[PDB]
Amino acid sequence: QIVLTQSPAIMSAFPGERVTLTCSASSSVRSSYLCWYQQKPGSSPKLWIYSTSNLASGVPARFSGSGSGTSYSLTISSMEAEDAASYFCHQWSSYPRTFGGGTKLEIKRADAAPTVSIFPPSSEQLTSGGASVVCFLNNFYPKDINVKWKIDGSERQNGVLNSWTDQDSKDSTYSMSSTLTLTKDEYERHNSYTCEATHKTSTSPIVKSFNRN
Amino acid sequence: EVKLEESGGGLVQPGGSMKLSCAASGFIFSDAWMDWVRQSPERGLEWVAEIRSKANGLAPYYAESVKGRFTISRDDSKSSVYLQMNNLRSEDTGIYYCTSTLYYFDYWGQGTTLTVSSAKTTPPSVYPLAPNSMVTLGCLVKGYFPEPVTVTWNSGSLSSGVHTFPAVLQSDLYTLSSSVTVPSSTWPSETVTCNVAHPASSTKVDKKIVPR
Repeated sequence: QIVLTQSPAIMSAFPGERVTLTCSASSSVRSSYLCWYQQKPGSSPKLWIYSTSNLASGVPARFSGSGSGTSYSLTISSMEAEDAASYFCHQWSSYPRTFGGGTKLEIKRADAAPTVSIFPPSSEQLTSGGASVVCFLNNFYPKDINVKWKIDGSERQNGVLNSWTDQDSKDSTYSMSSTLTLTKDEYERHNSYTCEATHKTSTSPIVKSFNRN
Repeated sequence: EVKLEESGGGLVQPGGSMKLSCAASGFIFSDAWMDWVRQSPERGLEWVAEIRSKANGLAPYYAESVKGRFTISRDDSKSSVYLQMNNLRSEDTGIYYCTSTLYYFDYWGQGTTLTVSSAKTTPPSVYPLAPNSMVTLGCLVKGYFPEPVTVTWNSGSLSSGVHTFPAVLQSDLYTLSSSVTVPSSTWPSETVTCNVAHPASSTKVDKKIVPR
């Protein structure tokens, strides 16, 4: 099988910057059967460039493709916000058809502090003997961020589940959700519940708390 | 427009069988090559199977890992393509896209999720998350299996300021959350409701967010 390698897997770029993504084959691939797909999370991959250099319908003119034999590349002339996505190269010159690992393309923007919101357990979940405290850390940049939970001042790390969104296409920010799950008994045994976020935008953490009283 | 409706996904125990169907519309089905592609977090994008048009052999082609287990077929009279899968493995878990190719142009469906596991299907519990020019509300979708669930707000008309987070698996149960940010004059003045669909359990739950 022809194996395609897209290195690096992740790449950051400035607005207006000329970006280039590479795709390397282990053997020769006919240029007619080398294509590129774009994918944004929660949506299917879309044909972006076909036969090495031909833009699909809807793709803006700042995109281009190039290469031959064993080395191909996709190039964006002026990076824009809507261009932040995953890009896969694909070959069907020799079967089986194979994809590259893909390259995550992220755009840079002015640092932004997270909007933090904390939510106590709902009465419905309590009726079932569980208690989840939720913390949303929305619309921040860069993606590097830390969150920690405190129960009555004591740091907690068990029962914590985190989840991160990919870069937003309109404002280029990131978001995060943290859920601390306890038993109803454990939850009723304490008072202060705290979610604090450490981000590159402040020396002191952003703190959101609530008391069961 | 081109439309490819996939079905047949869901939960299956290891070693079992399942058939995926894809009903096509919006183009001359007999002219197009029909393919199945798979996507998973661990294995990435994988071409699974292909069947060409009658004009050039009607020849099927398969990926190495699925040879002898997967069977691809097409019914031009029904504009449908099918993928029969026998003796399924954990590695077969993923999102399966039906695609169609005419000339160099190709089209992908939204996909259907196939999960190979011995765990049991369980419906989600939907909990409201209620608490200054903006206010943030949310829904916690906990304890469901398998993937996926779909989340909208006010039946899709409230799309701005929404963050639906990827699911997290623990103890064979998935949990995700969704947040929405609205002007403070609009809530609780106007209603805010999250809609959670879990097709594997044939469940849909609407939760109106009301203050505490």
